[PDB]
Amino acid sequence: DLADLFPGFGSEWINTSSGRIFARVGGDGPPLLLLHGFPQTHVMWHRVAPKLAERFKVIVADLPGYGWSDMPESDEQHTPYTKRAMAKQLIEAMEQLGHVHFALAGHDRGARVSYRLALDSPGRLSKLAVLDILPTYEYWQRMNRAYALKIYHWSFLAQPAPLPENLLGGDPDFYVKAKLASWTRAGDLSAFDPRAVEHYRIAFADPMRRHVMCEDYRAGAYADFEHDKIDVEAGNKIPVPMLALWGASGIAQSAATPLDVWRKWASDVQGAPIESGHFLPEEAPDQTAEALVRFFSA
Amino acid sequence: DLADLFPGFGSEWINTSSGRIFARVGGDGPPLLLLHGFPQTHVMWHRVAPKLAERFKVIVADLPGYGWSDMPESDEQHTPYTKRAMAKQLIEAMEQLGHVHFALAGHDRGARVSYRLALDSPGRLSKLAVLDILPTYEYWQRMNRAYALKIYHWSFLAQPAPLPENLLGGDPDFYVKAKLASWTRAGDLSAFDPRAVEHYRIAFADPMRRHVMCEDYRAGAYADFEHDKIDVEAGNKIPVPMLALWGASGIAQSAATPLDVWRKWASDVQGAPIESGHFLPEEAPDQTAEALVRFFS
Repeated sequence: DLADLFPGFGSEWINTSSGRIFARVGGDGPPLLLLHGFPQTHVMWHRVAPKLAERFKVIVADLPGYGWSDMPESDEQHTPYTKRAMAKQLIEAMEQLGHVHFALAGHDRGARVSYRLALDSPGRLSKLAVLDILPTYEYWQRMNRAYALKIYHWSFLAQPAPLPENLLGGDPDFYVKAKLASWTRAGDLSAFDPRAVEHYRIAFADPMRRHVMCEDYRAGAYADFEHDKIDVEAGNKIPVPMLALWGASGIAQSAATPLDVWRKWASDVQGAPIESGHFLPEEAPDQTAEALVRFFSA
Repeated sequence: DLADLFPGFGSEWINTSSGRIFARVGGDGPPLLLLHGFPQTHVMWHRVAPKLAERFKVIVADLPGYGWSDMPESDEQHTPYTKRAMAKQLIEAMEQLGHVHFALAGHDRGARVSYRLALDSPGRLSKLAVLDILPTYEYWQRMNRAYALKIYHWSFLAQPAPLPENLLGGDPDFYVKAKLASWTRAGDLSAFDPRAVEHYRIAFADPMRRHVMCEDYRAGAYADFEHDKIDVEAGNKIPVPMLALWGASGIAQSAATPLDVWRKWASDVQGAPIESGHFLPEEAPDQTAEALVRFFS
């Protein structure tokens, strides 16, 4: 029993060469793809998507391997869960809808897909919004004691299988709720809709889903970093107009200033802090939706 | 149940203000305290302690909170499991045996206790051996992507309770065997005596023991780091003559060249790699035992 948090939205099973993407689709107008992160699903957008759907064709997709999207078989390089592969799959997904040029907002892992998409295929994007991330390269390059402790899961989940999978299995309900709570401003689950939490908890209860998330983070430690590094070293910048939103107490702000980081990565970036923890669309949906509406409309 | 891996060694429950320290005691001569690390107990010395007992009064102690030693309740600063507190508790324990000046060899966490003991109370140590470690400060200061992936457990086990505890509790045996195996040269359990593995597994099966280990690592990410940071930034060096041993495929060598690092921390340090993974006394007992005998003699 899982709640429908996007009333009026259709539900699309969208075929790609690497498996189906699940998406809620609502609204009309320019296509806007919304990509969730860890440890969530598309439903994390449930408070923001209705206001975006007032002006956009909003496609709220489960990342490859997440939520209800199919799980491509991974390989030794975790290729299907590299942000490059995920980006290609989502591009293919959008093409199945006739969307070859779209707006894109990603949060967390989906924001990593998003900026990698913008680096690999900038022509696909009219505008890009990333929510509470710095590029994966930057996390790994600023890796120090403080960051290692704060984003320990970047190294923990990247451990070779089945070490994180076995440990996650030790208490999956606790773990997913722990991540959700610990990354909010409040430090508990009160910022979330309980029915959304149920979606995340059921997704996290599936061992195969958890393995995918580890594959995502293994990619994030290896191929994703290597891909980002190539762009840093080649000076490749995102040419799409982009909005960087970060929580005042989110993952990205401490020990940086995300805008001055993203300016290294994008030619044309606007940014603003949102009074929120990591889960901007759920902890501060009105502020997040307003900034997204404003940035994507004109 | 558990095998006696120190035939002829006595068993001692040493009372301290912070709880009883369990120790096997054997041999005769100058007192030598041997300290294990994570996720082990005093029995990791069972292949080298006999050789050392031919020359020394060998005291093979479970760290405070580990093995059969008592588990002082921790606090928000993980105080009893900081290496400073553990060192003071083991000094107390040794004082109970009349050992106010002793040799000390530590491995892993026990080596962290050991060099902290040497910085805090060098007058207690005749000589010091640390096995396959760098100072806790050095691990954190060299915590880049490569090293954060290699010793992820430094950050994972330091997460606020009960996160590591809850994950470890689902299958404790998997984790302790995964850790023992992953840090060996071979990457399996072949280097360990199966009876020793059983000691480690049994210790790890106790949720309170696991909590203690997480407290140890939490201290390692915080108070221990802060204490080290004070010393390195004050230029405080271990004055006790010391031996740094590391495995060629152990943990210490990954962060940096161990002897170069230890010379920043110790005024009188010699060093030798041993062809071993992290678990020198068990993967390379003869080489370790010979290095320890040579140094302490």
